[PDB]
Amino acid sequence: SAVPSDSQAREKLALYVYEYLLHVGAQKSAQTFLSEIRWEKNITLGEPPGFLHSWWCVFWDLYCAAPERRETCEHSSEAKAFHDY
Amino acid sequence: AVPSDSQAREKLALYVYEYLLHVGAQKSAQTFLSEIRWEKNITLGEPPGFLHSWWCVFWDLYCAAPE
Amino acid sequence: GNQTDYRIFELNKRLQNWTEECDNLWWDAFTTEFFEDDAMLTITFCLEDGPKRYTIGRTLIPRYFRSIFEGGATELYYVLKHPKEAFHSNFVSLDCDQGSMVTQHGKPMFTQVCVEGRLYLEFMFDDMMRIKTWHFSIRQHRELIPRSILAMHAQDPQMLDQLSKNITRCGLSNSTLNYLRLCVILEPMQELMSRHKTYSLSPRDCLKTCLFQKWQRMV
Repeated sequence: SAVPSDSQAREKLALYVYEYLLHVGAQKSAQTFLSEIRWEKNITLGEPPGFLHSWWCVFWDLYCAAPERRETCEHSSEAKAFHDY
Repeated sequence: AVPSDSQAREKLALYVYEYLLHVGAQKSAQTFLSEIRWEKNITLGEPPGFLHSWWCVFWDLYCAAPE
Repeated sequence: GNQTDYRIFELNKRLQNWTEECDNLWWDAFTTEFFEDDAMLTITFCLEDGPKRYTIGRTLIPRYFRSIFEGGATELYYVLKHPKEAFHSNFVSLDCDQGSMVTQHGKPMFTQVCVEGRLYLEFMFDDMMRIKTWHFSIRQHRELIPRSILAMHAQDPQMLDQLSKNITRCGLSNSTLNYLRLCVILEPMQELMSRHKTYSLSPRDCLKTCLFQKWQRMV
């Protein structure tokens, strides 16, 4: 609902970075993070690689779209197609 | 196996290390780099890092996106 | 220009209430008071390689205003000299060739950057005369430094030609430049997100199925 507060966004980012650390193979850092920030709520996570990883990777893919860099850095074709067409 | 992933992952790892450094979890950052086994250089950023500024935009969008 | 001039006045007046503690909810309330739910904002400049144009929708608008402050500004206001008003069936245009976006920078180095350009606004012609479209084509800009701080660092040459440099590239701080660059690419993804929010699929499969679709819109 409504607009996320800065607190809510920081919390969602923290949990999704925890899930990222888990799926990237950083269990030690995952729990060191969980209490270096004093997390107290019950966790549940989705399939690997996780929310943050998947969305970030399609972002960086769309990053090499027709405007600016385009064909200068390796990139997908489906992304450039999502941009141009 | 898209050809932008091999550095999309690297950039996410670096921005996550920067995120952890700037959020106050120093040991988390050190353990993350030894668990990722990095020996590239480490160049600081200005707090808050890139991952944070990107997440603000992304999450405002994600919540605003309708069904 | 008795109806619309006043709206820009009220915009400035509210921007006088900003504090460092103003967060996402405050900027959302501000935007909601001055912008329609489907309003569109546009900045345009020249920079160093060629003309640039950035257009963002309503939800990305608050952070646009916030970006200017989080790059060093402590107050913001617009000056419109001789704007042209035009009433229409369903909206009111305000077109100002001599538009100025002025920002004061806080402690330290209390500098003022004045960005000149053409401001074009379309307001809706109803009780809450909110902005439907906002278009700022930036021409030149100035950065003015207090003659107080010139005397201070006047006998510190290596440092002080540092103050012959420039805070902003185009009148826009790096904060706003990077924000609008990120908007360019994250905003069209919003449809994918919706796909994600509804059908359960991978973000890459969402991207795939949307791209997959959009050739047929064209027929």
